[PDB]
Amino acid sequence: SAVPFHGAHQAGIATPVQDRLHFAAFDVTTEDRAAFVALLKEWTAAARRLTAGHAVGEGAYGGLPEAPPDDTGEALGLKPSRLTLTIGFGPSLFTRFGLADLRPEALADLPKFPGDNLDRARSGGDLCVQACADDPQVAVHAIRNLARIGFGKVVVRWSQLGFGKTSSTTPDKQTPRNLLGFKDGTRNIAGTEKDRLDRFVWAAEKDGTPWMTGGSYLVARRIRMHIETWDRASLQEQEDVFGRDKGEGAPVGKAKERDEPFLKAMKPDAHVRLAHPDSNGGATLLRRGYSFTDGTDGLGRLDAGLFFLAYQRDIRTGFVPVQRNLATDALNEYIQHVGSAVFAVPPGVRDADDWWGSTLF
Amino acid sequence: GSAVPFHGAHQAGIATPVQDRLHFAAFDVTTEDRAAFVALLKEWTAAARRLTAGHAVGEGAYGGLPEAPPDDTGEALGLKPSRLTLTIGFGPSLFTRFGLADLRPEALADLPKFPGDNLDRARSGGDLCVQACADDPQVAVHAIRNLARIGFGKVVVRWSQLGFGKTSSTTPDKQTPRNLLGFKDGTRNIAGTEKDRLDRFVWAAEKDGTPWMTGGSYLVARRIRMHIETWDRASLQEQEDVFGRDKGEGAPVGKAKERDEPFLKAMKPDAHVRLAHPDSNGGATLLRRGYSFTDGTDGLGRLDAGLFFLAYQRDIRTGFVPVQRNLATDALNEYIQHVGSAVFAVPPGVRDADDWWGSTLF
Ligand code: HEM
Ligand code: HEM
Repeated sequence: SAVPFHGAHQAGIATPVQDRLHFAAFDVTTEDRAAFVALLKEWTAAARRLTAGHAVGEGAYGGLPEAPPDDTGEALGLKPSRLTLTIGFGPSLFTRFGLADLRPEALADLPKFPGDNLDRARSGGDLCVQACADDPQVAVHAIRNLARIGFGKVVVRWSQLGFGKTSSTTPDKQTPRNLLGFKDGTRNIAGTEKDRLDRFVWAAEKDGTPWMTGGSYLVARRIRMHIETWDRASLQEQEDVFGRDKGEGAPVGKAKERDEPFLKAMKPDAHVRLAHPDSNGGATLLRRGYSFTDGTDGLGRLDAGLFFLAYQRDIRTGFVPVQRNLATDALNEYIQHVGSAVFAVPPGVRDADDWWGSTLF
Repeated sequence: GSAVPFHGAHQAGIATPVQDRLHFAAFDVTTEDRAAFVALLKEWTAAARRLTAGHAVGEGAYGGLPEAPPDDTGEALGLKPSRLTLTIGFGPSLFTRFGLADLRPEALADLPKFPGDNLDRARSGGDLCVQACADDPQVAVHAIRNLARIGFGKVVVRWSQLGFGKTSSTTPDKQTPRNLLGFKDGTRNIAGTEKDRLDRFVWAAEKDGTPWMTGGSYLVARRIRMHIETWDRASLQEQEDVFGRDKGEGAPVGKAKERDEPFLKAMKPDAHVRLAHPDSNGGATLLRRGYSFTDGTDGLGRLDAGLFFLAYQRDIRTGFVPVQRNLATDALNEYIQHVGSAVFAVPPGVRDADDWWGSTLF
């Protein structure tokens, strides 16, 4: 029902994947380092309250009638709902407060990729807060109240709601399906694999940026799907695009979902074949994305897709090589990357006296 | 995660307990052939019988001929019914087609202009709607997508709205949810058990004038933006004064418990509850069934929030209209703006496996 907030790492990376997401990117409006550190301490205090299911500050009610309540109160009577709050720092943060020389080399700018159609307004950001929870209202209340506490020092640049499984009805051992109808997450880094997390996910001291030890690097891509076009493709076209069948999710030529793929039996530009670590010099990612459906655009079409989130030890050796190899993905016919951001996710809050970003500031 | 029965005298999705998630879509008709449109309705009813039971539509999501697109798009495979309901409604503009003019109900009244209205015509109106409600948002999206797919060439989606969480209740024995202003929403609604109150206030009767609508209801949808920056800097007392209930318990002002009956004379003259209460409105009573929404930022550094308000009633002219007219002086108006609007006639229920949506009209 709750996920511990303190740790060597921030929660919400290797911890069990919750049903819902509210991702927000913030821009910083203050030039004052001290004022920003002050806000980081205030946010951390609020995150401790929120992730334990408590109201922020002195509560949603019961205070002085002539003061506004410390907490906006729409999460009253709800449970912690496995809420995790994960903060990250964008490269543009490091142009402020004199931090230019503290930017990790692993926090690399993404190249432009063939087919990119990035909306400037829904890309970038000085920092982000990833709020995951099984109840969407818990997640929204967290973002709503952190933005309020930070008003004057940060504004919300863009925000994305997402959903995965609904746990109260779907088995825990069942792979969820993306909105193309295919199981998603079969061959992924699991939070139980401590050795693969150390190798592929967590920043280490010898990687070159000490304040980032125990952190990770996050890539966010908002990927629209062309739903109506996908849905007119033959069942055989859809399965050819991925290299797995739609019903079971088994790699072509095998019968069970978790059978290891034979890549030579897949089409040369199949998505699994091009994404697999064997085709990328061993490059392996922790995917932790969520589906989205925002409504319908001006042409009647479903505004829906995958809010892709990948964690890795170094952007230069994780996301970049794999996405580069997708240049000829048969999937590119049906998707468009329309938003993008990268963030350095600092190490965990170690105890009650620690705070978000203490190793950097 | 069980199924809600699809057949009945009335459509499910109204007196039914309010499910966690909403996906509501409005459709414009693009065919002149009434025979084709009836065929659509029959095919949509068949799909909905599968969908509400947790089955894939048509011949399924896989296993068919490799070279054909599958009948069902597949993303609900292995999910339970999740209490899915599908409720269809007919807009006033529909009756300009297929020779239906003489059949448009009197109780399908167009809404007048209300003060403060800033309505977007792109997210308003619609020849018909489908309200998909479920506890699993993938289940709801899958149902809308597959209905639209089946209707390609005969209908198109005009506008849609997802509600990420409910702000209404038809089950007073369960916890009342809160809206994004932080107040419980749904305390004094109509309960799906109050059969006599639903007959009097919700279900259309034969005597009312339009025989094909007997057993149906009428739907008012209003998309309402909330000024959360303005709200969130108001004092606790201002917020409580605006509604007439306290924030914590949600009790009428002066009383201890959420479900104690309000004493209206103790509320401000412009309090929302005081002005909305049936006693202030000649007995006018509504079934509220709305959902909260957030659609990103506003581009100005703030979250965008609102309430997708849905009211069912026996007659728009004696339900939503008089109550909304009485909210002209509502203190809540300082914090909200109506920006989308639509009315629909919700026909009677699909009686059995041989019946179909709209059969009593067509
Ligand atoms: C709409 C966008 C995408 C969809 C629908 C999608 C879907 C899938 C599916 C169905 C699988 C097979 C099941 C699984 O192992 O999870 C898969 C595998 C994978 N995908 Fe994607 N994908 C998308 C974009 C991306 C992107 C942008 C990347 C990285 C840049 C990526 C990297 C991977 C990786 C590493 C695997 C595991 C391959 C393996 O080791 O077998 N995917 N994806
Ligand atoms: C964002 C817009 C609105 C918000 C936040 C809101 C909120 C509330 C709240 C907090 C209550 C008290 C608890 C309850 O009994 O449900 C309430 C009651 C009520 N509201 Fe609203 N409301 C909104 C719009 C409307 C509109 C547009 C109407 C009708 C046109 C309406 C009609 C009513 C009615 C009939 C009651 C029950 C009063 C009673 O019988 O005691 N509300 N509303």
